[PDB]
Amino acid sequence: WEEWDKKIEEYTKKIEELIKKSEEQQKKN
Amino acid sequence: WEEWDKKIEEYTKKIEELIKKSEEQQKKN
Amino acid sequence: WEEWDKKIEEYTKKIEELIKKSEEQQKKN
Amino acid sequence: SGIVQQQNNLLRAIEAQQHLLQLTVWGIKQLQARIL
Amino acid sequence: SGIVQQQNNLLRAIEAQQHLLQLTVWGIKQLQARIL
Amino acid sequence: SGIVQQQNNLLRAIEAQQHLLQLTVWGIKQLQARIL
Repeated sequence: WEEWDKKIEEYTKKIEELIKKSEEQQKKN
Repeated sequence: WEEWDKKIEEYTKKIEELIKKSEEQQKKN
Repeated sequence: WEEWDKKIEEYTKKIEELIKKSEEQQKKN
Repeated sequence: SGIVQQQNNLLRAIEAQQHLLQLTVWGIKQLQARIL
Repeated sequence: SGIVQQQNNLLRAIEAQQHLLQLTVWGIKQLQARIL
Repeated sequence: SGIVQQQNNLLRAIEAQQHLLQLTVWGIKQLQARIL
């Protein structure tokens, strides 16, 4: 469950960053 | 848990609508 | 729960295959 | 098969992830009900 | 409205799936805490 | 960097959501087993 918490947090921040990045790319297009 | 149920339903219908919309856009392309 | 296990496995393999397929299409582009 | 094929690729991945998502919702609701 | 519109379509679907994903995380954490 | 870059953006988002999805599956299976 400790490793579950760490990977949840890792992938959540990765996904959040990718969504922001995609939003910035979308407004340009 | 009540708010969990309401947001699950809210986002589920939003996602379902987006998938249908994308399917209609895809068949056009 | 038996049907839950079977559908989880079904859709997981479908998604994994789609992600690989998309990765191969992306490197081409 | 180009950008258009890759868009269908991604839509299918999203759709199948949605099926997975609804299965995980079902499981959580089953468990919540039994516990609470 | 073309490939560009379909890309916004898919980004919105991904974003909303992420909201669902964080709700399922919340539920699992609630249940784990009560059980364990 | 155009439509092609946005497609890689979305594929990476989907892939990372899939990792999250498999973690939520793991948690549900852990909990189901303990309860039932």
